[PDB]
Amino acid sequence: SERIVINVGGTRHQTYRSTLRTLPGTRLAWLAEPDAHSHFDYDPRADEFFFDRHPGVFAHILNYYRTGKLHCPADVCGPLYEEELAFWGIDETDVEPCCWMTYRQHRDAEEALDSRRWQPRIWALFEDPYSSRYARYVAFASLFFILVSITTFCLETHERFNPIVYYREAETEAFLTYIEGVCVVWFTFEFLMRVIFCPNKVEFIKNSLNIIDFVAILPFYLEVGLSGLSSKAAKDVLGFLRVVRFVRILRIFKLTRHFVGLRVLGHTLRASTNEFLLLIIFLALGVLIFATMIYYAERIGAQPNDPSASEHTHFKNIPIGFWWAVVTMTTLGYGDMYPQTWSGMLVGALCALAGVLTIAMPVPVIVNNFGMYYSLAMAKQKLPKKKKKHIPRP
Amino acid sequence: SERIVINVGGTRHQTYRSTLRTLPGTRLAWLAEPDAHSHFDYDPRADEFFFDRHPGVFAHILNYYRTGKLHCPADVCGPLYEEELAFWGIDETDVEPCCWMTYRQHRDAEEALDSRRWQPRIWALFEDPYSSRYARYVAFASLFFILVSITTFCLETHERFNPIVYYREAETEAFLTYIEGVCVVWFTFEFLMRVIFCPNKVEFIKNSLNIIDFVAILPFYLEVGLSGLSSKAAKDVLGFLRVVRFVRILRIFKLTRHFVGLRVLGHTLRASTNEFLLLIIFLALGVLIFATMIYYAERIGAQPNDPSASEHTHFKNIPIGFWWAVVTMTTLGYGDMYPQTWSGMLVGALCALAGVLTIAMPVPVIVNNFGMYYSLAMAKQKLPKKKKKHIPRP
Amino acid sequence: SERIVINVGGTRHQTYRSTLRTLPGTRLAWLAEPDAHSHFDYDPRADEFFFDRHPGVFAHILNYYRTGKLHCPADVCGPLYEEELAFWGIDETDVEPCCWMTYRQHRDAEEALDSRRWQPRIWALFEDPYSSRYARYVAFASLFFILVSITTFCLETHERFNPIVYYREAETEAFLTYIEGVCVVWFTFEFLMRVIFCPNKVEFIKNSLNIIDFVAILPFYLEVGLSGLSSKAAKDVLGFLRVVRFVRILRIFKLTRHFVGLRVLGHTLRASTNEFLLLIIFLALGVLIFATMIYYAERIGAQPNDPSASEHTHFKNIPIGFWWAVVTMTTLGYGDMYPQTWSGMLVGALCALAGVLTIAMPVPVIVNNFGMYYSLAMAKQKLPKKKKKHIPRP
Amino acid sequence: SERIVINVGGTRHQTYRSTLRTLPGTRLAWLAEPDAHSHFDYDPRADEFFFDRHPGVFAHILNYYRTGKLHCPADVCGPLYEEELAFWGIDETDVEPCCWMTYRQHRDAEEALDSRRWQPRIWALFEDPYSSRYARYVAFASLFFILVSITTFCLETHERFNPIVYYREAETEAFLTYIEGVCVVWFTFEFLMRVIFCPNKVEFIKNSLNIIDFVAILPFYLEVGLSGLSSKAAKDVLGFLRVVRFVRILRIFKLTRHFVGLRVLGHTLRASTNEFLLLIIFLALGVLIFATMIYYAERIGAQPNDPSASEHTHFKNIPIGFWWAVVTMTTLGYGDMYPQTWSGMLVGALCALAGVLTIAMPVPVIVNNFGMYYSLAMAKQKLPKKKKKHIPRP
Ligand SMILES: CC(C)CCC[C@@H](C)[C@H]1CC[C@H]2[C@@H]3CC=C4C[C@@H](O)CC[C@]4(C)[C@H]3CC[C@]12C
Ligand SMILES: CC(C)CCC[C@@H](C)[C@H]1CC[C@H]2[C@@H]3CC=C4C[C@@H](O)CC[C@]4(C)[C@H]3CC[C@]12C
Ligand SMILES: CC(C)CCC[C@@H](C)[C@H]1CC[C@H]2[C@@H]3CC=C4C[C@@H](O)CC[C@]4(C)[C@H]3CC[C@]12C
Ligand SMILES: CC(C)CCC[C@@H](C)[C@H]1CC[C@H]2[C@@H]3CC=C4C[C@@H](O)CC[C@]4(C)[C@H]3CC[C@]12C
Ligand SMILES: [K+]
Ligand SMILES: [K+]
Ligand SMILES: [K+]
Ligand SMILES: [K+]
Ligand SMILES: [Zn+2]
Ligand SMILES: [Zn+2]
Ligand SMILES: [Zn+2]
Ligand SMILES: [Zn+2]
Repeated sequence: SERIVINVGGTRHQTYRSTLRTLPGTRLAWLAEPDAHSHFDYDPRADEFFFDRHPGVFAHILNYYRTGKLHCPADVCGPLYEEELAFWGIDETDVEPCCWMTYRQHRDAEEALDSRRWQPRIWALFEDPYSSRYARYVAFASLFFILVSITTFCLETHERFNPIVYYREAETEAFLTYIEGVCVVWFTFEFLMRVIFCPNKVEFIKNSLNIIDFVAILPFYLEVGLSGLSSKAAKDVLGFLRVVRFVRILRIFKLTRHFVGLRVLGHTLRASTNEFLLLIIFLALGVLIFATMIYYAERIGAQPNDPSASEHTHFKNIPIGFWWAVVTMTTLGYGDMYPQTWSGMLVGALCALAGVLTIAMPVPVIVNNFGMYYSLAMAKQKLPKKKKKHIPRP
Repeated sequence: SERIVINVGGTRHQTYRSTLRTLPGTRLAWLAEPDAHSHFDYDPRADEFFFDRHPGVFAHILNYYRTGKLHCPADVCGPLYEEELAFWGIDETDVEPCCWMTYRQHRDAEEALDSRRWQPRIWALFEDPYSSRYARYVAFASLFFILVSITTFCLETHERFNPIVYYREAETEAFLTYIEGVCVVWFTFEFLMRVIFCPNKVEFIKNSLNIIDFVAILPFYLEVGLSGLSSKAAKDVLGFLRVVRFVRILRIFKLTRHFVGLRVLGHTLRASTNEFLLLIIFLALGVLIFATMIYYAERIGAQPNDPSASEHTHFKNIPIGFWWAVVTMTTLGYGDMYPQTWSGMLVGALCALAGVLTIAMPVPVIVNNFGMYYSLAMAKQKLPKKKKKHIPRP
Repeated sequence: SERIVINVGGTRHQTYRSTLRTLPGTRLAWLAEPDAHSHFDYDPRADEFFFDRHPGVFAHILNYYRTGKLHCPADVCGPLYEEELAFWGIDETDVEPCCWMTYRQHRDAEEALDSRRWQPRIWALFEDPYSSRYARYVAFASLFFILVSITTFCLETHERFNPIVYYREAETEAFLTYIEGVCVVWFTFEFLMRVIFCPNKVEFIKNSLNIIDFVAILPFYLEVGLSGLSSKAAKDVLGFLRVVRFVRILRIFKLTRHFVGLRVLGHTLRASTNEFLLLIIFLALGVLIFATMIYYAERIGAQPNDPSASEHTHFKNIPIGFWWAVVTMTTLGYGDMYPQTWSGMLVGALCALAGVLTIAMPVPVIVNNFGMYYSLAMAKQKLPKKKKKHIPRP
Repeated sequence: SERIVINVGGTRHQTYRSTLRTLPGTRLAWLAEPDAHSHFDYDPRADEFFFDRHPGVFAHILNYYRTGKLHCPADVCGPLYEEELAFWGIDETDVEPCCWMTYRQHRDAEEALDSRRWQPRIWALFEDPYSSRYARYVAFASLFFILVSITTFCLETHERFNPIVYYREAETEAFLTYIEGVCVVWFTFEFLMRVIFCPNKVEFIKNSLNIIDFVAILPFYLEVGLSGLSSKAAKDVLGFLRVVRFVRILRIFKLTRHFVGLRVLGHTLRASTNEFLLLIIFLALGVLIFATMIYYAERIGAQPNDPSASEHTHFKNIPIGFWWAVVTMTTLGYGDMYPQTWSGMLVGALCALAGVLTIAMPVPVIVNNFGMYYSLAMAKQKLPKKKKKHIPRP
C-alpha cells in the first residue's frame, strides 16, 4: 500500500504511489493506476513492474516527479536523453533553462546541415562534377575559362593596356576583347546546352546562379551588336554596360558550391544574423559617441587668430570623425588623421580600448557557431555510411 | 549494533552509526539517534530507513560525512545538487574551492538578469512599445524625430552650412533651426504629456532618462528667449548652450532600452568592474615603464652638436612618450611617432609584445561573462512560459 | 523463458532474450544461444551469467542493443570505453556522429606524436646531443659556428662593409671572407666525418638536412676555385652563387630539431592542412571582391577635367587594390594607400569588419589543435617511464 | 573458491580472487590473502568483506586491477579521486597520460598560490596596511609622496622647465628640486624608522624592495653633498646620477604588492616561462626568414642606373629588415617602411599571416593559465574561512 517498486533493467527503484500520480496522462500515471497489471508486465512473486530501458538515466526522470524540476544528466549525450524522455511520455520542452542550451545543441546543427531517353545523361554531365569521368573534365574546363575571364576583366582597368589616342579619350587593347569573345562563345554554348536538358524549367529559372550567368553573358552581345547609330543613347548604354561588366566576377561562386568549407560558412552566416545585428548596433553607438567627443576635445587648442577654429586639427567636424572612430576602434590605424592635442589623446586611448572590447563581445559567439558547424560537417567525411547492422523487432 | 542501512529510492546505502554522528543538528544526526523509529519511516522486517530522493547524488552527501570534505558531482546541474543538499540540511557554503565556481555559476547569472479613469491608458501608451497597436506607432514616430534631431546636430558643425559673413564671425543656415524647432515642439508635447499621467511623480523625476530629456529640451527655449539685451552675459550663455547642445545625442538610449543585446551588455558591464580596474592598472604600469625606457633609449644617438639632445627624435620627453606607448601596446600604430635608433627598436618590439599580453589577460574573462549572460538571456526567448504541469502535494 | 539476467561485476542486468539476439556474431548473440552454459560461466543456483568487467559502462553497450544507437558515456575516458567495446565485440566505427569527435580524440594525437668496432661510437657522438658528455660540447661548438656564419651573412649586405672603388662597382671587406673560411673548414670536417660513419648510406643521403648542409658548403669552394678565366661565365656564376648564399641560413634547423616546441609545431602544421587551404580560399575571395568594390567606389569623385579619372585616388586599378585589401583585412594598416571619398570609406569599414571575421574563422581550430598537441607532448616530460607494476595473467 | 565479493558502502562488487592478486603490497592484495578474516571486517553470514567508502568511485580502482590501465572518472573532482586512491594504496603516478592533465590540475594551482616591548607595534604599523587604523593613513601618505616624486621626475624632462642660459647648457627650475627634497626627507624618515624595528635584519636586507628604496634615496644626498671640487669627477658622477634617477619610478611596486591582480599576474609569469621561451624562439625564426626574403625580393625592381641597387627601396639590407618584420608580424604597421614592388607585396602578405599564426600559438596557453589562477584566487575572497564543522574520529 502506497509503496511501488519499479524494475528498470535489473535496477530496483522504489517510490510512493502518490509521487507517481503527480503528472497525469504519462505512462507512470497509468502505472499508478491500481488496475494496471493487465497493462504492464508484472509478476506477483516479486510484486515489481518490469521494463527494458537504461537504468542510469531513469533516475532523473523519476526525480522530475519527486521534485518538480526537470534536468538533463551531463554524463550522456543529448539525443540519448531526448529519446529516453520521449519513450516515457515527458514533453521535452519542460527542461529548465539551466540545462537547455546543451540539450538542444546537436539537434539544431544536425537539422541546419540538412536544410527524351538522354536527358538524365546530359543533365548529370553538367551538374554533378563527379557523377562520371567526363563531368570532372567539363568542370575543369569551366574553371579555366572562368579564371581567364576574371583575369581579363582585372587587366582591362590597368593603365598599360589603355593608351590615350572624340579627340583623345582612351582605348583598350583589341585582343582584350578577342579573349573575352573566346570565353563568351563557350559560356553561351554551356548555358544554352543546360537550359534545354533541365527538368522543371521554372525551378531552373528561379535559381540565382543561372540568372547570374545569363546577366554576365548578355553585355558582350549587347556591346558587339550596339555599335551603330543613336549616338547619345549608344554612348550612355555603353558606359552603363562597361560598369555592369563586374557581374562576371561572381561566376566564381558557380564552381565553389562543392567546397565543404564554403557551405559551412554559408550555414554559419545564415544561422548568426542576430549577432551581426548586435555588432552593427554596438559599432554605430561607439562611433557616434567617440566622434562627438573627439570633435569637442580638439577645440581646446584652438588658436585665437582664425575665425574657424578647425585649422590646427584633422577633425573639422563630426562626420569626418566617424571615419577616424571606425579606423581606430578596430586597431587598424592608417594614420591619415590622429589627435594632436593633450585632451584628444585621452579620448583616443579610450576609443581604442572601447573598440577592442565592443568588437570582442559577439565575435566569439559567431566563431563558436562556425567551429561547431565545421566539426559536425567534417565528421561526415570520416564516416561515409554503414549497413544498419541493428535489425529492429527483436 | 554500530551498523545502519539507508534506503534512498531503492538503493541500499550502508555505513557505521559513528560516521553518521559526525555532524550534529543535521537530519542524519537525528537518524543516528536510537529513538528515531517514531520520527522517520522504518520497517522492522528489513531494518532499513526509507527515503524518497535521488539515489545517485546521495553518495556525495554521505561521502562528506565519511571523509570530511564536501564536493559537488559533475554529472548533475548546480541547482539540482543545491536543492538536494538543502533538503538534507547541509549548508551550501561548505563546499571546497576546487568545485565552488561551477556550483555557484548559474545562480549568480539568474539573479543578475532579474536585478482618473484613463491614467492606465495614457501611461501605457507612451511607456510600453507593444502594450497595444498605437504604442508601436508612437515609438516609431519618436524614433523618426530623434534621428532627425541627431542628423541636424551633426550637420550644424559642417563648414558647408556655416558661411562667413561682430564683423565677420560665422552664421549657421536658418532652416537648420526650423527643423530643430519642429522636432522640439513634438518633444515638448510628449514630455509634458507623460509627466502628467505618471504615477509616483518623485520616482518619475528620479529616473535618468526623464532628466536627460528635459535637459535636452531646455536649451532651445533658452536660446529662443534669450536673444535680447545684456550683451556680455547673453554672448557667454549662448556659447555655453551651444556647447551643451551635445546632450540631445543621448536620447538614443531612450528607445534602445527594449533591445535585448543592450540590456545584456549593461548587466555585463555592471558585473565586471574588477576586471576593468585590473586592465586599467596593467595599462598604466606598462605605459609608464615603456615611456621611460623609450625616452632613455633614444638619447644614445644624440648628435654632439645641439644643446638639446632631442632634435633627431620624436621622443622629446616622457609625457609625450605616454601617447606612443598607448598607441603601440594595442597594436594600433598610427605612425606619427616611432623609434629611429637601433636601441629604440628593441624597446619598441618589447612594448608591442608586452602590450599584446597585458591586453589579452583580462579581456577573456570579460568576454566569457558576456557570453554566459547572453546565452542565458537568449534562452528565455525560445521558451516563453508554461502552465506548471507538476502539481505539488502528491 | 524470454528473460535473462546478466551479472557484470556484482551488478545485476536484466533484459529479454529477444533484445540480445538483435546483433549476430557478437558475444551477446552467443549468450542468447540456449546451449551456452558450457561456453560461459553460469551457475544454476542463481541462473545468471557471470562476467568480470566494469559495471558502470556495460549499460551503454546494452542500451545499444535496446535502442539501436551507439553512444559513448561522457564520464569515462575515450580509451577505456574503446577497450570495453572491443572486448564485447562491438565495432567502434558504429558510434553516432553526436559523440564521435570526443571519442576519436586522444588516439589521433597519440599516433601523430609517434609518427668497424668504433662506428657506434663515432655516429652517436655527432647525432645524439646527450648520448654522452662530449656530444654536448660538439653540439655547442656547432651552434657557435652556425651563429657566426649567419652573422657574417647578414653583415655582408650592409653598406658600411661595401665601400665603392670594372671601374667602380663595390667590394666587400676581406676579413668577411676569412671568417667564412674559418667556419667552412670546420663544417667540411664535420660533414666529411659523419658521412663516413653513417650506416645505411642511401638513407643518409635521402635526408634533407644532409643535402642542405652540402649545398651550403659547396658555394664557398666553387667561388674560391672559380676566380680565373672565362670572364662571362665566371661573372654569371659568381652572381648566381652570391644569390644562393642564402641557403646557409637554413642550417639553424639542424640543431633545433631537439627542441620540443618546434616538433610540436611541425606536427600541428602537418595535421592542419585543410584549415590552411580554407583560410587561403577565404582570403582570396575577400580580397578580390573588396578590391573590385573599392576601385569602383573611388570613381564617384572623379574630377571632370582629366582624361584618366585616377588622379585624385591611390586606387588606379584593381590589382593595386589587392594590396590594400590584404593590408586592411588583417588590421595591419600601413597607411600608404587609403580611401579618400565618402563612398570609399564605407567600403573600407566593411572590408575591415569582413577581414576580422574571415580571419577569426579557422584560426581557433588551428590554435586548438596546437594546444592539444602541446599539452600531450609536455605531459610526457613529467612522467618519464614506469616499471609496469600490473603483471598480467591473474 | 576463486570468487570473492566486496561490499563498498552497501554496493556489492564481485570479482575473481586471481584478479585481486595482480598488484602486491596493496590493500586488495592483503584482502586476497586467505587468512585475512582477522584483518578486515568480515561476516560469515554473508561471506562479504565490508568497507566504508564511496561506491561510485571504487569501480575505476577495481577496473585498474581488471585491465591494467588506471584512469580517473570525469564525474568527480580531482582531489576526491586522489584521496580515494590514496586510501586504497594506489600510487597516483600511474594514471595514463590520457587523463593526467585534468587530474593534476587543481593541486598545482593550489600549491602555487601558497608559494623592546614595542617592536611588534612599530613593525606592524609600517608593514601591514590594515593591521590597524593608523597603518591605513600611513600607507595613504606614502602613496601621496610616491606619486608626487614620480610626477616631478616626469616633469624634469620637459622643455618648458629647462630654460637655456659652461656658457649656455641648460638648467632645471629650482623648485623642482625643493619638491624632491620634501619627498626625500619623509622617505628617509620612513626607511630609517623601519630598518630599526625589523626583526631578522639580514632577511630585511635580502629583500629587494628595501634595497630599491635605499638606492632611490641615495642619489639626492650624493648630489646635494657633491657640488664642490674635482670638476671632472664631479661632472661625470652628476651625469651618472642624473641617469640613475629613474630607479625612483620603481617604488610604485612597494605599495602594489597588496593588490590581488598583481600577485596573480606574478604567479602566472613565474609559472609560464616555457611558453615565453617558445614565443621568443618562434618570433626570432620568423623575423630572420622574412627579413631575408623581403631583402631579396625588393632587388628585382633595381634600376639599371645606380651602383647600389638600394635606392628605390626602404630595405637597404637585412638587419634593417628585422625591424619591418617585427612590426608587420604583430599587425602593428607603423608604415615608416613598406614594400614597393610587386614581388615584395606577396612576401608582405605571407609575413602578416605567418605573424598572426605564430603569435596566436602560445598566447592562449598563457592566457588560460592566468584565467585559472585568477579564478582560484578570487574564489578565496568570497569564502573567508569556516569553523571545521566535521569533527573527526567518529
Ligand atoms: C577622463 C575621461 C572621462 C576622458 C576625458 C574627456 C575630456 C578631456 C573631454 C570630454 C568632453 C570635452 C569637453 C566638451 C566640450 C567642450 C566645449 C569646447 O568649446 C571647449 C572644450 C570642451 C570644454 C571639452 C574639453 C575636453 C572634454 C572635457
Ligand atoms: C634587451 C632588453 C632588456 C632591452 C634592452 C634595453 C636597452 C637597450 C636600454 C634600456 C635602458 C637604456 C639605458 C638607460 C639610460 C641611459 C642614459 C643615457 O644618457 C644614455 C643611454 C642609456 C645608457 C640607455 C641605453 C639603452 C638602454 C640600456
Ligand atoms: C552599404 C553597403 C552595401 C556599401 C555601399 C557600397 C556602395 C557605396 C558602392 C558599391 C558599388 C558602387 C558603385 C559601382 C559602380 C559604379 C560605376 C562608376 O562609374 C560610378 C560609381 C558606381 C555607381 C559605384 C558607386 C558606389 C557603389 C554603389
Ligand atoms: C609564393 C610564395 C612562395 C612567395 C613568393 C616569393 C618570391 C616572389 C621571392 C622569394 C625569393 C625571391 C628570389 C630570391 C633571390 C633573388 C636574387 C635577386 O638578385 C633577384 C631576385 C631573386 C630571384 C628573388 C625573386 C623573388 C623571390 C622568388
Ligand atoms: K597601423
Ligand atoms: K594596426
Ligand atoms: K600607419
Ligand atoms: K592591429
Ligand atoms: Zn539542469
Ligand atoms: Zn570538488
Ligand atoms: Zn552520442
Ligand atoms: Zn584516462
